[PDB]
Amino acid sequence: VQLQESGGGLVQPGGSLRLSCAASGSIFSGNVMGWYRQAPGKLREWVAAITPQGVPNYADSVKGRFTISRDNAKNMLYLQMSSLKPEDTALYYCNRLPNYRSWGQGTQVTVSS
Amino acid sequence: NLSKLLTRYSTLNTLIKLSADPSAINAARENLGASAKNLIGDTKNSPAYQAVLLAINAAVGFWNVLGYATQCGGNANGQESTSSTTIFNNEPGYRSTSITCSLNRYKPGYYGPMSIENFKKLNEAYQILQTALNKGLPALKENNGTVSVTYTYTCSGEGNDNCLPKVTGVDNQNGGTKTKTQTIDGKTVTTTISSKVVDSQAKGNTTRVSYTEITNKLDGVPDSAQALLAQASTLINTINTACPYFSVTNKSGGPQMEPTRGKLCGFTEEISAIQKMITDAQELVNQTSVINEHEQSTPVGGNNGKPFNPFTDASFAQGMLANASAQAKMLNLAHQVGQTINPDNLTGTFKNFVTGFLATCNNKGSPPGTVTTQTFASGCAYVEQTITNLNNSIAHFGTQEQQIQQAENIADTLVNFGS
Repeated sequence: VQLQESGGGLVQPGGSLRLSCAASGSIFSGNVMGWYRQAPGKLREWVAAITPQGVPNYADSVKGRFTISRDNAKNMLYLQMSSLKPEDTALYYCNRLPNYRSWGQGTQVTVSS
Repeated sequence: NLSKLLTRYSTLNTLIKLSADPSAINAARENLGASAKNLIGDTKNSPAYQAVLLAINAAVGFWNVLGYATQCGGNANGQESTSSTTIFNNEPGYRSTSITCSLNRYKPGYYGPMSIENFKKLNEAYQILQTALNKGLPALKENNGTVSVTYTYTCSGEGNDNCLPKVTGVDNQNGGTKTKTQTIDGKTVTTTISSKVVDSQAKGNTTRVSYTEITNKLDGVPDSAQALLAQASTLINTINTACPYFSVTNKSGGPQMEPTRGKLCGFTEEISAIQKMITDAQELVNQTSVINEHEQSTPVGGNNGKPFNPFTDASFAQGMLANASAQAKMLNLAHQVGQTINPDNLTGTFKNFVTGFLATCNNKGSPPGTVTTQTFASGCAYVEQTITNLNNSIAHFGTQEQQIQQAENIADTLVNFGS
């Protein structure tokens, strides 16, 4: 019962980032996991998900540009972001699906200039 | 002070803006209609549908694993028989599409043979479930489908009273019939019972011996989720309460079953699990009425042209909240059903049961509801596949889940303002 995101930063448009999330086993094992984001002036938005067996799916806003992946040996979730736009600027969070009621701190992504 | 508070929590400021804007509230209510259709109106894409199908299949698969090893016998009062053989058709027996209850002298009971009274309850529930699964379960919102179910059993041996008029209800033991009705799910279910005697020496009779064959034809049997869950409950509870003696044949290599010999309620972890799954599925289906009762499709806004007031114009909110909560509760229970049985988080002998038997099929897959001479000792109820589809459906419910939560938060804000 632990979610700890990392990897975010300020980058250029066109850029790429790899986000990581350490989840506890209780949350992670046998569970669908996903990435969310919360931009300025908006509520939290679903972005991508991935089943225990490795099957990923994506929101229309990021399909084609982001890849979500999972490492079942070490309860890690990953989000490879490519071709970043200013609109991808937000706080990014991992959780299981359906959501555990306590969110981690998230990791800030800022795309700019 | 509230400025200092909306500093710390930006999302709450956004939430308050949304709550005072009818265009956003109405957008949330549209989302609620769409996610309701997803849950109670779809099949493949509904986590709720998959979690129900899964609970039902776990119960069925439980018996396809152990039925063949299970003793039964005696006569009609639950008492010992001297020489009764009673065979139930379309049941997953050892190398056979029937199960034979032919254990004499021993008193039916706990760590004994299953009574024929109990086996008939068990069997009826099983035939209904395998027929429904074969046809396909409807979406959760469809509570008036029915299905037609037919099944046969035979009695032989001196003194066997399991097929006699007294028990069967039939007037004439040879060619007699009886129609009786019954009111299940608020629905009338007609049963037709017909008896027929084949002699020891009669044209095309392998079994060298005389016997009686009973046919039960049930029309109008409700195939709703609530009804089928009640059937799986009867199945697994009949087994757990009768708790009969079983002994198994472990194949060479294959998977190894533990213990060999014992009693059926002795699989406590597995039975508890299936019972919990059924209990969570019944609660989950219960949320359907809450959703129905609190439709969200009337658009909302101010009184008399003048602007919306979140403090006075929001009596819809209790219903919006109740709906949104019910939807969220369906999703969580659906998830909870899967986690109860998913072998990723199981341990020891219970995991070995699920991965080596329950989530397995030995049939030459064959469609759902199919019994073959190779069904025994394997679930043959699409358990691996249902776990997978449940997960797939949940993963494709990412957006809706967030919309439900947002709708719940808006409504909750409005319920608060209105006190």
